[PDB]
Amino acid sequence: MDLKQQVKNYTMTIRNTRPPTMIKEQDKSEFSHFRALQVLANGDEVPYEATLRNVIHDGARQPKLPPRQTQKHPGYIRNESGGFFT
Amino acid sequence: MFKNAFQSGFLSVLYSIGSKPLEIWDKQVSNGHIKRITDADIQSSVLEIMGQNVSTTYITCPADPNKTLGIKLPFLVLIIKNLNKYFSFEVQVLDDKNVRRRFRASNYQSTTRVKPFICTMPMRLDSGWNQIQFNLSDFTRRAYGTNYIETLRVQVHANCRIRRIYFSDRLYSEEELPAEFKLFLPI
Amino acid sequence: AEPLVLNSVIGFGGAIENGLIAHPDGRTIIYPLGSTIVLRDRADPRSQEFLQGHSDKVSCLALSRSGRYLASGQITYMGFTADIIIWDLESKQLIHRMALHKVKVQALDFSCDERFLASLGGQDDNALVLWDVASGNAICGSPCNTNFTNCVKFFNNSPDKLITAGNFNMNVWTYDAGNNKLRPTDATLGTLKRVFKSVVVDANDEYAYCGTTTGDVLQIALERVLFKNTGPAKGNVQMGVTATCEVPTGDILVGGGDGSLQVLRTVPEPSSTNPKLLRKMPALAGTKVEGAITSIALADMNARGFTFFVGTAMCNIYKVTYEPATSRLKEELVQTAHNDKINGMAFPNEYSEVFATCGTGFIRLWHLTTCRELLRIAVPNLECFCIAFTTDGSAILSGWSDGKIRAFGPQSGKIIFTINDAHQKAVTAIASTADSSRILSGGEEGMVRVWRIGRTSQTLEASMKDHKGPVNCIRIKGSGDECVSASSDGSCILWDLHTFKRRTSLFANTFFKSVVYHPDESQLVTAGTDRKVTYWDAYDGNAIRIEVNALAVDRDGEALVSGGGDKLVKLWGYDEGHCYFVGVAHSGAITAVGVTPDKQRIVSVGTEGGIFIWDYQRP
Amino acid sequence: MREIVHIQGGQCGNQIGAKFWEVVSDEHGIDPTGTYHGDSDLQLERINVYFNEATGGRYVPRAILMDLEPGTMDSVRSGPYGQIFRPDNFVFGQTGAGNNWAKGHYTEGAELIDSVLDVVRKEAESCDCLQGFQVCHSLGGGTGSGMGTLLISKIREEYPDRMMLTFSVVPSPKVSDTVVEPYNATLSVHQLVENADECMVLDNEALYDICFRTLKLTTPTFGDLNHLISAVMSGITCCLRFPGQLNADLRKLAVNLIPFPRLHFFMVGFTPLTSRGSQQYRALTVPELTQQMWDAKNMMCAADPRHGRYLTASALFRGRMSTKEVDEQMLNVQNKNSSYFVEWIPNNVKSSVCDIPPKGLKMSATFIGNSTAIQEMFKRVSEQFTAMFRRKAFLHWYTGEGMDEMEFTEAESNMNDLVSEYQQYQDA
Amino acid sequence: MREVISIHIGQAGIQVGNACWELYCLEHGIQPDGQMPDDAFNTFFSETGAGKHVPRCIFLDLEPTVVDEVRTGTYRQLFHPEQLISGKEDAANNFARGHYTIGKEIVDLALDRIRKLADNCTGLQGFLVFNAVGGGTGSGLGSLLLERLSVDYGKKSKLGFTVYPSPQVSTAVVEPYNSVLSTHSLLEHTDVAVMLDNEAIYDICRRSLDIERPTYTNLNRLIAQVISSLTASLRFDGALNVDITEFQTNLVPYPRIHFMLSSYAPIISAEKAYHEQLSVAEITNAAFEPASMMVKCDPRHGKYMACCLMYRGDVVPKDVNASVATIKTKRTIQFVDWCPTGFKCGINYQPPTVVPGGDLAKVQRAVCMISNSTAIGEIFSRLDHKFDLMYAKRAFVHWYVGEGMEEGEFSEAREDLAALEKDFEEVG
Amino acid sequence: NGDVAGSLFTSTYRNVKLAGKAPPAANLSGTGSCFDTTSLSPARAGAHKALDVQKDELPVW
Ligand SMILES: CC(=O)O[C@H]1C(=O)[C@@]2(C)[C@H]([C@H](OC(=O)c3ccccc3)[C@]3(O)C[C@H](OC(=O)[C@H](O)[C@@H](NC(=O)c4ccccc4)c4ccccc4)C(C)=C1C3(C)C)[C@]1(OC(C)=O)CO[C@@H]1C[C@@H]2O
Ligand SMILES: Nc1nc2c(ncn2[C@@H]2O[C@H](COP(=O)(O)OP(=O)(O)OP(=O)(O)O)[C@@H](O)[C@H]2O)c(=O)[nH]1
Ligand SMILES: Nc1nc2c(ncn2[C@@H]2O[C@H](COP(=O)(O)OP(=O)(O)O)[C@@H](O)[C@H]2O)c(=O)[nH]1
Ligand SMILES: [Mg+2]
Repeated sequence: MDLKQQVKNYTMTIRNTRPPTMIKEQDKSEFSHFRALQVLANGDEVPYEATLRNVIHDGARQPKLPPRQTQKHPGYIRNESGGFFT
Repeated sequence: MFKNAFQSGFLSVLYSIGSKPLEIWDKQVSNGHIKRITDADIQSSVLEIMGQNVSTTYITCPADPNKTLGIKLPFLVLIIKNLNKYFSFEVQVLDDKNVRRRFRASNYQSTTRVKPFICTMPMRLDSGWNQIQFNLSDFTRRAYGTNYIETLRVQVHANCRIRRIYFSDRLYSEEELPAEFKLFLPI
Repeated sequence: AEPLVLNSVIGFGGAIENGLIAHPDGRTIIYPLGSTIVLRDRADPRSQEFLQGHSDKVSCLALSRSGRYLASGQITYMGFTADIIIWDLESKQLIHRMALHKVKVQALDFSCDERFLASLGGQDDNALVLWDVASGNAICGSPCNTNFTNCVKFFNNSPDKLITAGNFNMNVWTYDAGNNKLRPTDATLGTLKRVFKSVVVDANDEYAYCGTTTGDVLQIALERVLFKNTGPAKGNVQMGVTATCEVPTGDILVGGGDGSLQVLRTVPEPSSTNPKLLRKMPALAGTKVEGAITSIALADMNARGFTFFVGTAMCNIYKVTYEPATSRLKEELVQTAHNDKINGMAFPNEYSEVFATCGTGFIRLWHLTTCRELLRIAVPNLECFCIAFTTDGSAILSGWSDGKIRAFGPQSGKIIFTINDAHQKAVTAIASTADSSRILSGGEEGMVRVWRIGRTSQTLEASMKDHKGPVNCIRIKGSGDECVSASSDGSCILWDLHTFKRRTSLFANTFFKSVVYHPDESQLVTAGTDRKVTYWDAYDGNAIRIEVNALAVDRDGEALVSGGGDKLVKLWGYDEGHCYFVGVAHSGAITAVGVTPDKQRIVSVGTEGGIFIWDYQRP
Repeated sequence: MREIVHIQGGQCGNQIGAKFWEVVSDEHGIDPTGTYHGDSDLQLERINVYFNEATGGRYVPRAILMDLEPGTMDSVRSGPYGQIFRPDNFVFGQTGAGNNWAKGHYTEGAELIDSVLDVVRKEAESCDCLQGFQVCHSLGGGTGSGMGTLLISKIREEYPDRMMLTFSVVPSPKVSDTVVEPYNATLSVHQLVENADECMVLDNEALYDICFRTLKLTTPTFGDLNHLISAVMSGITCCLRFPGQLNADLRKLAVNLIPFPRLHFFMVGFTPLTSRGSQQYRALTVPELTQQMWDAKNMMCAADPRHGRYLTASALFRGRMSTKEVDEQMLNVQNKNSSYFVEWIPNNVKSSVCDIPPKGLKMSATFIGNSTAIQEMFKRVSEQFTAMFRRKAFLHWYTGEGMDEMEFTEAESNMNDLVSEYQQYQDA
Repeated sequence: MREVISIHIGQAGIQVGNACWELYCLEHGIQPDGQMPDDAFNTFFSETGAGKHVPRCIFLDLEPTVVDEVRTGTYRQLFHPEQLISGKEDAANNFARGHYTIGKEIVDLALDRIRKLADNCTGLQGFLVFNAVGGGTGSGLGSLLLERLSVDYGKKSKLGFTVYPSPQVSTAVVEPYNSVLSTHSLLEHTDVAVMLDNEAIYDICRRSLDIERPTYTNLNRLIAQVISSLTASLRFDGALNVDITEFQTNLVPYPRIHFMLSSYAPIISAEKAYHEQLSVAEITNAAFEPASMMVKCDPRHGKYMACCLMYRGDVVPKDVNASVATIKTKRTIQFVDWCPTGFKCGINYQPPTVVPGGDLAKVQRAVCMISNSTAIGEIFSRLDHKFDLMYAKRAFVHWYVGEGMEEGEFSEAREDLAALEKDFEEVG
Repeated sequence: NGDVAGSLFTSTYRNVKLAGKAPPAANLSGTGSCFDTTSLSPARAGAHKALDVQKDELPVW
């Protein structure tokens, strides 16, 4: 439609052509973590952060608003004729 | 890039008015400066680039090499102020045969000389603000006797004040142009 | 009987500002938990001594000089008084229990003389009160102002004046001798409106340093309280200054709400260009730690520099060794703890050395012999429920409050699959088959489903088993093929899963939380609201009937271990039914319990944000 | 897209603007340093409506701060959220306004507009698709009224197609902190009617009651009042910023509320509003939010709805809810109080809805109503004006700036013409 | 060979599309990433060079704030971004802004998207519009578009599923204006047009599925079911296969009269599905229930000019012949003299597929009843009333004349309705 | 072009108050109140200053 949206669409087309490979969007020390764990298994002396590994995902936006409960108490409201809601 | 898009009547690649005009453009400065200032004649914003050593201060249209600006509109129009300095700009073209020509226009040059890959030509700029239109399809036919397919890259060197860069697909008149695609110089 | 040795406890009170303390010239680290205080050895990360005297939750912590007794505040319910408690040291028991501050306690501190202890009311009832230590009685009291103060500090010398800062106010109060009054003097700052958060006083009462939500570190003189210098030059702290402390050399450690920990040397300097003007505070050293910094305590090593114990909002404890000789600041991560409300426990089948904890932010993995958590698979916003290991040793299943199940692996890499819309909202219980060929998901909107799972292709079948309420727990016989679904209606249902025809079993007296098979038997044990550990018959019967939430059994039915809303852990000779080897001191609603199959260890975890380890002995 | 530029005139307008920019800066989760530290992506999708990018990942507001007597501009700079403004988005003069609408609109206004217009043009062109403007007046003082209107008239003849809002604080009917206040009110109105599209009217007196009865505040300072103006000013635009099952741009709010070009003085209200005690007992449902908003107390203007009928109204919800409930609630209200609406307008409420609620809350709403009750406000002023103008009190100051008497007589008659139109459509 | 082009104009249009294109990928196993693990999907897809299936749809809108949500939703891997059109500015509930000033500049774009999409289809059955009358985009633009379509094809068939402004529940104050204008222009262009409204479906969720909190997402799932059962024969086998041509010839006896109602059955939850048998007689009776309609019209206030039935699941042709005989026996239902027949039925053997997270339950039978009844002219009489009820005051007209329109179109849109209304009376 | 009289005061205020920028350090020696005449120094402005570098800091070749 316009220059900005055409650049947007081209980038999105590239994103769709490429396989997302279910990626995790952050890569920490994989083999360093494995090596540190093997060092812990026998040598029994490894730094704590060396033992640690961290992995992140997208999760979602929308930062956990509390539930609406979608439903009252089944003593106040009745369907049309006497009858619970489901 | 700009492939599988829609170009029918106009295609604006650069506009001084916007949140970020150099979205797609790469900018390289060595002894110069780029900024956006409010012009006096056309009382609006114009993106100005200046600096010594014209051949080094410029902006390329595709963000990086190995990426082409696929655009098939014949006419190309720029809206520039004439600062009475050395100003030049270059446009690369793909012919019907897979050969990338390139034409450039300079205001410090006086003779045109066709070459296998280049065509330098003088430009007779007016005073102050003016829009310049390139056929860009008559040029390829007149130089190499071939047909125009699609532009690949655009590049504008130093000592100029840009307001509009747009492909037109035909020579529109001052009437047919919309409000944004014209020169309205106020009092 | 209470023989149960407490081998390990992992936890930390994250957002309790200034909660972390180090014993002055001592070998103990003091920090709060859900409702208790913990004194760990400074070196041996096993010797813990816990102090439990509060009812709801510790809120503030203060420790007098000379390793003398320490005070602990408390949060309470809406209209019931708080409870400041003074805990002795060299005996480690209660001394005084003072009650005011009807909403909560905001700040506490001892004077340089250990005779005075000042308190600060909550958001409501915000007043400044002084207490005597010999008699646990209030000497003086006064309401500060409408803009509620945040932190208070006794002067290092002259234990008769104290400075307090808050929203848009700073004051210095001096305790009058002729009466029970204390007179304030307000702070005069040039057209400055700063939300002071942390306040520190130098050794000689010269300059009071005060952090700010804007990010400045205002240093003011204290003879007259007027303002002197703004804060860190060459920039500004990102999330505002939160955890500020002083190094004995005269410099200041500053930690913002992003993890920026830096050292500002605060000596009144003249501005180079303009001589009659001062500079801003420069920054000697700087570093980045993970999470907002909330508490800083000192440890004089004196070899090169100083080691500061830094507690961050992410429940991580750091050891920041800084030496001003070469201006070198290196941090180490001593201990990590979960954040809050650990939801689910999981043991890999036939493995009693590593386990996994699903929490409200992401999944962590720990092991038996040491805390030393292995990894933290993060999902940003929505929380995990009912972590599970696929049988025989395989992937980790996790159903989230989104209503979607996701699978991870050992290194957990990238998401094995995402069964989305697995329920309406907030899948709650998840189980797998003994063949790892189907997965049961009981959602919160009273439904049960099962998904067939191939090797690389998933199968979304339409079981749609309708239940009467939220599914607290789901179990399946590892011997054959069956299913049990508990409920927030307690009507535990036996599903056949050969025909999916809901073998008509129903148990209705209250609503249940945890059901377990007897290993290789037709028995059942269920736990719900009312105290009920009733043994059922798989053949529609009830063998016996004897606030509980979690149950577990051994290899064979030796010791049924149980816990619930009550803060205890009850072990039972299953066949006999006696409550031998009962454990205490789990400050909160315990949520899950595990048996560590191969070995004799009971892991307990609750909403407090901590994890406990006990041994296992049955008569 | 839909970017909006924001102007603040007068001391009050510069002060509430310090909150509006502080509330929003926290909504999208940016710092007083101007850096972003939120968590979601909705903090970034439509951030450009309120900010321009900056070097180093900073965000600065698309704001303009105009006021004579730069003493006030040191205050907002010194506040905890002054470090986000570009220190060249500050136009000022050493001379005072003096509450003389004339000099604020004739002598010392004409000296600055050429500079202000230079600044607004600069960041009018910083927007890809500029949606509209919005200001913050104070119809009492000389800066707000005098400079604001002169600025507005300039914008209108430059950006006719665009839309101009106005969160003008009206004088109080009972309270008059100044003495020449009715002179500043009437003279400004003679400008707004022809040179605006939507004009919220707000009075501090109603803001004191709302803070007194509902919020149970003991000492409402001007911050709390400003804290309320900030709340609503954010509620108007959440459609432009956040996803919504029925989004409402500002131009579609206009056409749904002003059937005639002149009846563009609105009446605003916010909900939920409770103390700290009542917050524990009240439950947050669509019913609570709509009865509270439809109450005659939440109206922050000094006007009684029951003395008029709603030509049109509009409610904006934000918070995960059910659209059916809000659809029938506005129906029932339209049925019962059939005397409080008109007949030639079949359905005279619009119920927009957004998907993202406020920061710490879970459900919220905002009430906007174009009732004929506001005609009371202008009636009152038109007396205090004609009271002293009958005696030519304080008028020599106004002749001191090249003005005349025709300017007043024309101005007063403009209101009497206006309030006459509010009666025609109020058939009692 | 048998494919359709599904357009979605306006917010409600693309919202409903976000449910239809949610249902179809599940009906055919298409993963959200374009590719499943012939002719069963070609009607709604087009296999690429390898693997992916793109949905042969078009998502058009002037409000960016909702199309950009699909652009980031889970269903972005399905759509090539060249489909999803947007716009810097919207229509703001003005028919003129949608039809005259803004809509004029993007039709040429979409017309090329269609031309790039019709050429891929070998046998173009017909277009499939999702208009949402009551807005600026759906009414102003959608009408401008269909004009540009009939000049290209003419002989082709243009369908339509237009949500109509409900009588009681309405979220716009001016929508009686644009609605009339839309119909005055779409009528002579389209050839058949399904009609429905929101409240009629709100009740159905309360009566039948018994959900007290229905949102726009619930109604959208039910519009998804209507179309699937309609278009199944285009993509599935079954006795009495139905095609749009044979669907259209025997349902619109006169060129002007093409509006019609809709219905669907069974509509029950899961628990109500186990205490039933759902005989073909039950459904055809529930389908003919005036309360099960999707439009707030009274069929018993008129007759049936023609009716149509698309069953689904396990049916045999004799029972329909039996059940339809039972229906022609009852007296509540009327038929005009000049139509002895009026039932063109149809079967498919593919059952209805339920979506996880949906409100309906799994059923092996279903019926979708469409019928052109002369009773529908009453709801046209409402809009017939409210228009002159406001046009008498010339309210809001300054927007329309201010946006490239004049009074002529109103009067000219007026006469067409009175002429259309009498046509419904000439059949008796 | 534009005037120079007005711009200067507003600029100085915007620089010194609004930003944390410096005056910077305008020497006011010899000048007291507004009443006492200053004692004019014999120095001259824009004067090139001699080289202050030490003897030995000069490296040897
Ligand atoms: C435990 C809890 O829920 O506390 C609430 C709270 O109790 C109440 C009383 C809050 C609280 O508000 C006040 O106390 C208050 C005081 C003077 C004037 C106005 C409000 C609250 O401050 C307000 C605050 O609400 C917000 O943060 C809103 O999203 C609001 N925020 C701000 O205005 C704001 C901006 C910058 C810095 C701080 C706050 C908002 C509204 C519209 C658009 C954007 C943001 C929250 C949740 C609370 C407290 C803290 C007590 C109330 O305010 C709002 C707007 O939520 C007062 O009436 C509501 C009802 C809330 O229940
Ligand atoms: N059944 C159903 N109706 C909807 C939905 N969303 C909106 N509507 C109704 O559609 C009408 C307005 O649709 P819009 O698309 O927002 O209006 P528009 O055509 O875009 O015109 P502008 O608002 O000016 O851009 C209103 O009556 C809505 O109640 C939905 O999700 N489902
Ligand atoms: N909500 C709010 N209103 C204020 C505040 N200060 C002043 N007002 C009102 O604004 C009016 C004065 O306008 P002012 O801008 O100070 O004078 P001006 O410079 O000539 O325009 C008076 O009616 C004040 O009561 C404030 O801090 N908050
Ligand atoms: Mg719309």
